[PDB]
Amino acid sequence: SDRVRSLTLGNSTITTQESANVVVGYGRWPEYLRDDEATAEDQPTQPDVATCRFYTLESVQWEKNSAGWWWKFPEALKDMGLFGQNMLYHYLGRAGYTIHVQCNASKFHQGCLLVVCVPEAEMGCSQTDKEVAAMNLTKGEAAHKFEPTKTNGEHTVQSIVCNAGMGVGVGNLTIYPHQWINLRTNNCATIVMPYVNSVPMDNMFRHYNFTLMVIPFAPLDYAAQASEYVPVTVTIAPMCAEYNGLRLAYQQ
Amino acid sequence: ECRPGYRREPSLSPKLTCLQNLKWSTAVEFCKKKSCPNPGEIRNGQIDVPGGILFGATISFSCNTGYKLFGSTSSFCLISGSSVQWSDPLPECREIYCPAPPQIDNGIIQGERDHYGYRQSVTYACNKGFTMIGEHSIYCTVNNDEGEWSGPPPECRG
Amino acid sequence: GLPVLNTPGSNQFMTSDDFQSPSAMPQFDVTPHMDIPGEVHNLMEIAEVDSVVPVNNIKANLQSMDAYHIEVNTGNYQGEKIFAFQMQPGLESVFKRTLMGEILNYYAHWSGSIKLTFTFCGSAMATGKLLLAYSPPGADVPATRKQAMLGTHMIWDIGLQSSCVLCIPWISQTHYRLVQQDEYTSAGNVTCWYQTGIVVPPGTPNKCVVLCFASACNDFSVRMLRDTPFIGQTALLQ
Amino acid sequence: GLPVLNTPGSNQFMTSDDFQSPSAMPQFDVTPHMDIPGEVHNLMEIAEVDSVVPVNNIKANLQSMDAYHIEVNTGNYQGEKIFAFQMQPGLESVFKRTLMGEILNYYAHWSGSIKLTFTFCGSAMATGKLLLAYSPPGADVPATRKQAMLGTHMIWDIGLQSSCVLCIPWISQTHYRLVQQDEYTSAGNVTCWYQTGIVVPPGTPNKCVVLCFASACNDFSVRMLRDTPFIGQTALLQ
Amino acid sequence: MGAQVSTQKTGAHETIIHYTNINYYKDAASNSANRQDFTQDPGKFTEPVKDIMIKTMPALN
Amino acid sequence: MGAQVSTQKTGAHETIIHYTNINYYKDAASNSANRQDFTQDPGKFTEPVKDIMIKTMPALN
Amino acid sequence: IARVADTVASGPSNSTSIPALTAVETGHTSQVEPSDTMQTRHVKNYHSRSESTVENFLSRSACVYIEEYYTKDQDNVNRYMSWTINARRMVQLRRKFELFTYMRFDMEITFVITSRQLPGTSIAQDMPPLTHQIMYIPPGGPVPNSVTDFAWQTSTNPSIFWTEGNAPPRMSIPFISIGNAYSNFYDGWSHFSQNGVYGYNALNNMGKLYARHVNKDTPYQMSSTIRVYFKPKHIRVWVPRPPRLSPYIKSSNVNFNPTNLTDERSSITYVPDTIRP
Amino acid sequence: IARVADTVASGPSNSTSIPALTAVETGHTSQVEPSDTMQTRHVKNYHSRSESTVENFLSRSACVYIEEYYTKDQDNVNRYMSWTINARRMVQLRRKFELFTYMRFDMEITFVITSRQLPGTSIAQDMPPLTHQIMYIPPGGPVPNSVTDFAWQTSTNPSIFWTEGNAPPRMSIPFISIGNAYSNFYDGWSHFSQNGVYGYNALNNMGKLYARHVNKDTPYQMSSTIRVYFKPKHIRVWVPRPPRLSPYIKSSNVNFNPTNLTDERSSITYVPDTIRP
Ligand SMILES: CCCCCCCCCCCC(=O)O
Ligand SMILES: CCCCCCCCCCCC(=O)O
Repeated sequence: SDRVRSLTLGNSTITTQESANVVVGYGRWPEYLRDDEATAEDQPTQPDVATCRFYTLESVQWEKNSAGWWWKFPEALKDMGLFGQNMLYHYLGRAGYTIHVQCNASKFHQGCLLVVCVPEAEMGCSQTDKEVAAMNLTKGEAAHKFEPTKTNGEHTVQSIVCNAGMGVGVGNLTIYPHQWINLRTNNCATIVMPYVNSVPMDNMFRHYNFTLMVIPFAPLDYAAQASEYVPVTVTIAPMCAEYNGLRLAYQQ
Repeated sequence: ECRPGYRREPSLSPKLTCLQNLKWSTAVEFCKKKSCPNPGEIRNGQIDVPGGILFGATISFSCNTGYKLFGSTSSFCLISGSSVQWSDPLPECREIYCPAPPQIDNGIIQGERDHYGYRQSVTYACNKGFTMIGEHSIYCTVNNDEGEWSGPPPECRG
Repeated sequence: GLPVLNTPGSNQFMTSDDFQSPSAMPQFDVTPHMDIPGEVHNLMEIAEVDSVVPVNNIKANLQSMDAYHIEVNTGNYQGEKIFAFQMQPGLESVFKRTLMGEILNYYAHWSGSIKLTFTFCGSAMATGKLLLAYSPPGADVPATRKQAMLGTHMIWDIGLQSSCVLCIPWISQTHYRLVQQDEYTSAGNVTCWYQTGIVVPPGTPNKCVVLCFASACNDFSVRMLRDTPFIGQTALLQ
Repeated sequence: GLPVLNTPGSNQFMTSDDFQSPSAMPQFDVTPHMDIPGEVHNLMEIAEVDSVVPVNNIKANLQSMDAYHIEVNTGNYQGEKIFAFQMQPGLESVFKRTLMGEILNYYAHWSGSIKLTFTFCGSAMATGKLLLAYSPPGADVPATRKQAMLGTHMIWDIGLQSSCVLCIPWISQTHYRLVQQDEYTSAGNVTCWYQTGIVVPPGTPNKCVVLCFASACNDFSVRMLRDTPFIGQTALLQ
Repeated sequence: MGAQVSTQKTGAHETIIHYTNINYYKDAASNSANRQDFTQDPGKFTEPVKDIMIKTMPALN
Repeated sequence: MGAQVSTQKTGAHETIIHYTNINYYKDAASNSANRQDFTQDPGKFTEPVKDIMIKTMPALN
Repeated sequence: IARVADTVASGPSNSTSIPALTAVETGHTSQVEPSDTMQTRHVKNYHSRSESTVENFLSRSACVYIEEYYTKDQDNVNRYMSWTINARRMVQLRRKFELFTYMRFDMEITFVITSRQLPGTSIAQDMPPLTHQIMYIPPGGPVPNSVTDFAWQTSTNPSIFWTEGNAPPRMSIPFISIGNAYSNFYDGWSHFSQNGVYGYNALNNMGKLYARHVNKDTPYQMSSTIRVYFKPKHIRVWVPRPPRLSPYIKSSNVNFNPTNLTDERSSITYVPDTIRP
Repeated sequence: IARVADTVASGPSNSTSIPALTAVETGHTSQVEPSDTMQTRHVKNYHSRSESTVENFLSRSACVYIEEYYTKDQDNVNRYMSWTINARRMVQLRRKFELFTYMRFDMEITFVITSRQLPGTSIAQDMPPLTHQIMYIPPGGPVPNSVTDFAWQTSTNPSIFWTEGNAPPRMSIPFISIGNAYSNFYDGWSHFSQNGVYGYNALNNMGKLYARHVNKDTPYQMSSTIRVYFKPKHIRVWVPRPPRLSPYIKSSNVNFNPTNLTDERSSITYVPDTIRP
């Protein structure tokens, strides 16, 4: 049975009895930087099991009127164990990441989520005449959510779902590494993202390599007396984490 | 000693030394800005964080299309007593409703509803023996924080 | 020097030419090549990727997820057409904006089959059978299930396998068709009906969402490079 | 003659082209070649030569040898930063004019390590240990020795060997950086502190000069030819 | 010279169809476009799954 | 002719990259620049010392 | 060579083979073809995806900028052109480039310069051919502040001198980016404190381009309009993405207004009756 | 070929090896690299110093002179150009050449000639294309004193005839210097008594260059501006030297005004805080 699967990274292990295979980035699997592609001359540090493990973020509640959510990495993991510590003390970073979104219900509930990883998910502002604030793009492990209607915020992100806050069609986000969580068949979604960037390495605070978006295309629904609380938890584990440029920790 | 509202940085000395050159030693960030509470979430709204949420920071609010904002359009992280606190509470984004759809002579509305919000629609149907003149449906448009039907209802000619 | 005679078309500038030209930056050391994930070689690699289709593109849903929703209900609905649309990958408002159609709009000619994947998003207890039919140009759109059933159809049985593919074969007179399809290069229509019905147990929703995906097959191809009519401006941006 | 078609860019004149052209002086007998000492093949041969750096470039010394002087004194000076500056070989006012930086200004891109050689010019009786640190971009400039010590540093012990080299490794995200460095292509900072202190015997100066030299390594290289912004005029000279 | 003969794209009189080319400039950036590179690998986007899925079989089992 | 094929500078599609050249004029001064002469010897300016100095050793002893 | 797949002849079926059934949840795009869901005939497909190549798709000169500069020094008219090179002010080409996240390629740049004589009552002239000068100034180089600035000496900056009447000037440039590939999207900032510039402008810096008339002066006011064209060649693209849906507002960011997913229609079952004998 | 040195992977250390310690007194530039003062990783550096070549550096057309000459003989306007060839009147190119003491190379000379019609109330003309004549006169040759001097016969002196509209005239010249190399600096005199001329002008003498309109006369006054461009090729340079710091004052000597070594700043420890969240 390919339904059941097990994931093991570091001192963490995830279990599943209702998965749907595993999407591996753009056909590639996380790998350390090679010598014929490196730029930083200093010998990198590789904490390995210390940083490459499963980090669970704050759960989110899926409601009949939920429009979606989104996280930005590696920023969202700035306060996660040693992975966040290396981000502070190092100028350059490089990691893989294994996204694992969980969400279970019952054979009597219905709904369908879209777990996607969007590289360089540059987003727009609510007020097209102004700019956006980092605080409105990503706020730690705290998820930002999409709205079923237009936003008005000064420096807020245009959370209107239909445009995914990028000025595009949500139905075309399938062009990015993704999976769906169709409650009647699924229970979770896993995506192994390889380091994608136009540079061997990059800062992890200044640059948001990719954005994880969970947009429901099939509204959550159910009958009376059926558990109304359906949470959606996101777990991610860095892979082949390398760091360069060691210096005094950065004051957030 | 940290001012209000700042907090001590355990990794640094809140002390200064008078150097031989009669200059005080370079000061570090031994006292940093106290961070404000996480603004939270606005149902059918958005919080704009232009410059973080620490003391002195500002945040603006907006409501998605189809919702009207009720309350403040912004909040400042001011110092409140023993800590930094948001100046104004989170506002409210209440659904904009269209006026009751119009009833038409010799026709009905199919599956008439209680309320009608942005993008919702009403489809008419002429009674037996009558013919529909115009579009079957109209749609609740919500420019501009006030709800309005897209156009006029169809008409039924006998 | 060598006696030469200039031919017509000299000194002109054709945006689609392809000649050699002196480099303004001699001996420039290009930045080392880096193997980046997900490289694209042919645009068809994109048009072959399924993308959600906004079948329910009614004025009231042009800006909501309902545009993608294709409701199905329990109870007798025989003779009722669940949905329908023309087969214009680049002209039909339903496909016009999908990854597939979005690319076709950069070309004037197209050819090949299309994969319409349907996914049932109801509960695990809901069951049912739908009839996905495709009728080539020539006759009126199927008004009844019998008429639709006479054409290329697929009877989808909802079960553990959530999705079901309705491959629309390329049944054209000419080798290619215009993205800006006219009546001459008509492709036909696609109508969905209830083969049986959607039965459901007590304490379970009666309305379910059915998503639609569209993508090109291994026999698809575009041909006439043109500018897309989905982007323009009135003055230089700033 | 041979049918020919002129391509765009004909009859134009690009200052960086490279074609053949008739000699205005046919069969001219060039003066015999003479082997002259010190021939230059690549400009990098120059940027690799140490040149005194004006670290003390304060308004009052912009025209005196004090601009190169980096004083160090005896007595307690713990927690005091001897000096500091950004790592902008071509933009930083400190390097901007050195042989190295002077050349980088003829290019827009640069890459490689830099050798900062420090020479103690005090008396043969003066002793001491200095901490030469380099912090890559990302955090605030080291306010204390502890903060600076966390980065790439070199503890120089003054002795018979007058000079000490602090090689600043190329720790960048991108392969190259702009000479006109911005925040994106930041390189970091270099701060000097007192590891211990400068002890001296009786009847000996208490203030000493420490010269700084800067040059490129064997892994350095420029790339984008441009005009230097350190020379101009308002009319033809006479 | 360093002439290099290649194959031309089919004409409207098919079913001497080759051209000659020589680079005159020292920089590769001066050469003409590579309109004849026909490589493909949709797998990256259409089948980026870890476990090979056989068409004639159930996606899940 | 007296054609001479050389190697072009790497392009933006690396990892037929050669050009042909023929001189038409009788004077060498008419030829194009020698943008491909990559000789080096920094020793003249960086290490013009009479006694070889080994990096890993003391400059003076 | 770049041929399309042929259709194998298929006959009746009745087995446990379920090529039509699948699960999109896996993120896997069905690889089904007509022969899998019906009876098909053998067809030797000779069609080719030769024009779908990223090379043939992007390798076509497209206008990226346009400015006007006058000859005489009258009023507050600019006598020279200035431009911070980028392809974000022309929606057409900008939308194509944005189909991919990263790009790598050399480029052919062509200039279409045209002049004219401004209207007037008495404007009888006899001006010789107008010669123009286009100078590229990489980041950091000295910028001219007049049509007689020393910067126009073009000591080391690449520059072109073109006289009207002749074919539009052209010249190729390699892969300038200091990175391993040009970036169309940068979801990051210019400063480590996560502020300052956000997006493209945060890292892209191809320098500036200046133009002018090398002619001293014209009896009566005249103006010229230069149009810059880009034609990438030896192309490489990575990470494809959803095409632009909302109209472009600014050329510095991706701001947009909530746009409709697509055009509307009567109902989900609406299909125009085109057969009416 | 012109590749850069790679960085060998280095590990911990603890020996009597002192690569970091040295003595600049020897006049020897430290040959240390990152791997000598820290732990480094192996890096296959593919960078190339191909554009740092003295050839690629100096082989770029740069303006060296510019003069204006009129067509009609009205007032005291020069109808022809005269110029004592040298590259010391254009700071840009002059500064590069002066990076080295001696130079040897052939050269490509390009001319950008443009004309115009001087302003006026009634200046309606119909002048045919203007043809120009540039004549080089090596030291000693007869110099023309008018636009109709016999010297323009160009019996043996090299000369170019160019008509407006066509591509700017060009032509190469070998290594003229009577010495084994051109001299950018001459710390000596012209006379043995240590007086007379001092420096460049004391020995350099490339002759003169004259220009004019071959057209007899124009109905109304018109003027042309010729710009000379130099592009050394097949270059050789010796004895590098400190780049020019003080602005150029005269084109005959190295006179200068006490200039600052560089820009100023707050203090030796001043470093702008660019991180402010
Ligand atoms: C000599 C002119 C130089 C012009 C440089 C143009 C570089 C274009 C780079 C486009 C980058 C992008 O589209 O992401
Ligand atoms: C036919 C025109 C002849 C022009 C001769 C120009 C010679 C330039 C020599 C430059 C000498 C120097 O720069 O030191």
